[PDB]
Amino acid sequence: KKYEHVLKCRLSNRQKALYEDVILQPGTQEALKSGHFVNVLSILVRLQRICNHPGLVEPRHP
Amino acid sequence: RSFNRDRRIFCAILSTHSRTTGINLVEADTVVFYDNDLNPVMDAKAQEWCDRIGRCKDIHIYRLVSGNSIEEKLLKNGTKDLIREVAAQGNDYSMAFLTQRTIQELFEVYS
Repeated sequence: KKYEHVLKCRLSNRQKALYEDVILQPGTQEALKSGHFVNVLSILVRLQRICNHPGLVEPRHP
Repeated sequence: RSFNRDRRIFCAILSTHSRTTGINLVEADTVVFYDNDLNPVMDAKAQEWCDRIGRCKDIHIYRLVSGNSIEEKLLKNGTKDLIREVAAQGNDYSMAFLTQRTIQELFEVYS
């Protein structure tokens, strides 16, 4: 038997900061306005990697 | 096999880009999908192997999503269909398969 669950997780403030930084960078806005498959793919490989854990995009150094 | 034989190891952590989904027996009774996989071949093989485990005995599958992020939009099969569309002859074209409306409306915040 199979039971399906989808759980919504609220992103942290550091995640929110990196997310807004990546989105509001002009290199993302120009791609959104004009369009390019590789650019949108790169934008997601950034943003979803942030969304998993911000330590993969900027780790906390000692 | 180690994880199957010993009931103490609480969780096996597993990569969707692993290859040996040909192993039919995994003893643990729940799965958490921590993330979505943009590549649909890996996604299909991961789902299919988890459903194989579910056929072997009852399981709970868990899908985590960030509420406000793009990951909610990737949950829709249309984004995978987008990548599938771009997969055909994605070298000689202008890489403009993603129409402006599709890009903007997929991400834009609405009431």
